[PDB]
Amino acid sequence: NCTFEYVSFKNLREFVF
Amino acid sequence: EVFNATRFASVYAWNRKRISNCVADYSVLYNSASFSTFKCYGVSPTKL
Ligand SMILES: *[C@@H]1O[C@H](CO)[C@@H](O[C@@H]2O[C@H](CO)[C@@H](O[C@@H]3O[C@H](CO)[C@@H](O)[C@H](O)[C@@H]3O)[C@H](O)[C@H]2NC(C)=O)[C@H](O)[C@H]1NC(C)=O
Repeated sequence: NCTFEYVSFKNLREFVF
Repeated sequence: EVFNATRFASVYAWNRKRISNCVADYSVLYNSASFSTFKCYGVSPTKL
């Protein structure tokens, strides 16, 4: 059911999706 | 890994393994001569 799978205040963590 | 797995699944339940995001050396697999029969009904070995 997993067509694709990849495995492997002081801060701000931005993101754009 | 699939072809040279120690245990090959029986005719009863032919196992399905999904491969994605990989470089497919189809030419190298064809180059391997250990497999007695390599038959493509719907694909071209040169074009693979
Ligand atoms: C991914 O989605 C779910 C994960 O929970 C599972 O769905 C099941 O997969 C089977 C076949 O792989 C599908 O069978 C379907 O059943 C209906 C009604 O019985 C029928 O008309 C068809 O034969 C249709 O293919 C169905 O999506 C579902 N099984 C059931 C009993 O509902 C499965 O792990 C994964 N695959 C699919 C296709 O969802």
